[PDB]
Amino acid sequence: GAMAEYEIDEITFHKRLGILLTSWKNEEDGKTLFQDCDSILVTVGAHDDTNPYQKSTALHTWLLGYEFPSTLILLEKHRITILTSVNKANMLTKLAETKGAAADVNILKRTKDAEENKKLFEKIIEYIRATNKKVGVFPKDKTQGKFINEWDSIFEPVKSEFNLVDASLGLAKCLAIKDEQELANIKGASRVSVAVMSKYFVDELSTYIDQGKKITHSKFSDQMESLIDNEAFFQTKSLKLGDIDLDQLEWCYTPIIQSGGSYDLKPSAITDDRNLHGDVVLCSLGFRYKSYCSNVGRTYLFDPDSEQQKNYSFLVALQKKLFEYCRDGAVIGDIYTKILGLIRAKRPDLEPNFVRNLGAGIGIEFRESSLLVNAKNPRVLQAGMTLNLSIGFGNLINPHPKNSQSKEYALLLIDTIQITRSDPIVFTDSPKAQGDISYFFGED
Repeated sequence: GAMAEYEIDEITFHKRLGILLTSWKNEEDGKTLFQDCDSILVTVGAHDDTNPYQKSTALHTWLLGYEFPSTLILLEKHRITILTSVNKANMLTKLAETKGAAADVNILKRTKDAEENKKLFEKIIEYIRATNKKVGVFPKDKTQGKFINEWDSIFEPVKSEFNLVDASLGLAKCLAIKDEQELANIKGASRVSVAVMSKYFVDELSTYIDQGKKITHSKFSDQMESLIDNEAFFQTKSLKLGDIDLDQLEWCYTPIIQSGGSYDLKPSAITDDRNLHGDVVLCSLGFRYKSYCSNVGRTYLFDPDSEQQKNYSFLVALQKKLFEYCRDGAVIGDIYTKILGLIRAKRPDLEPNFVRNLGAGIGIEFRESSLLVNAKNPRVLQAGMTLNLSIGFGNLINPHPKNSQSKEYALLLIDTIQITRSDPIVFTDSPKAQGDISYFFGED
């Protein structure tokens, strides 16, 4: 029931494994990003739809094309060992004698005998001892279950024999540069996001406000989210989505909706239970296509006043300059500082209101934290990277409000972009001029 077809792509597995190995075997990277490990240990437990974003599961998606629950990988420079169930293992078997192999492929099959299975785990420990005993791990990852429990039973008592180190960033560097298929996936996701936004959301939003509909943000948000189960919606032709495999579509997160003078410009914002107010309305939404993430976010103004329109137009102008700065060879922290600098030159008054970062990288993971766009990031943008770019202003105080009105507002723009050898590609682009996103009572 709902049994899928899996095409394990042996070519892409070795291409990508080799990218990883080349960097690990680089003296610099090996010392810096991989912290001088001789092995990388990666485990994935039972499926947990509670954290969809992990280095561990991203590794799976990147190497194998899919997440394999309850499996263990031990990467070595000369060999990759994957320990899984017989049925999963048989799928991976084709990786083991490809002519274009990047490494030895060592597949260990879990059976139905506890003791044998234990012997398999014990092999892993033995491989590690034969090394410098520095083991690369992804420390922020968390997993759980039966498989994991067995592994712990075996590893934890012998674990002090080893030196566990963070090789997180060596993977990050690999994942950061997207190939042609990956970019395609992210563009697809982006296309769905912006279509839902431009078409479903703005429609709902505008009629609600118009028709004085009393709806909570959470209600509305949940309404949006439930849209995914309505495939009729995605076949709407005006949505030029005809080429999207709807069965490979998911939400990145629960859409964030905000109004009525209470805002949170962090992607971790949870949509409250307060009623939608027709003043300044923020929306963030993103889809995940074939396991690649996207994000879009927009501001809508209802009967905005002059200073509100001015601030919103300045944000648009700022984001434009942001795109322009996002080019191959640019230092990330310079980009932030240059934007801050534009504020101080033209709208210094706005500086206390300015976001502390401008988002981060995006791909398999919703957030590639190595590519956090803040002042301190010394990393350099390269062609083929993808960014989930966020820019905005918070706690903007309304000067003169009659008391049927919100004291404060915020402004936000998010788009997903690809770094090129020139100007970036803004996959999630849509008209965002004040006139596009402004509504005036009486239908103006």
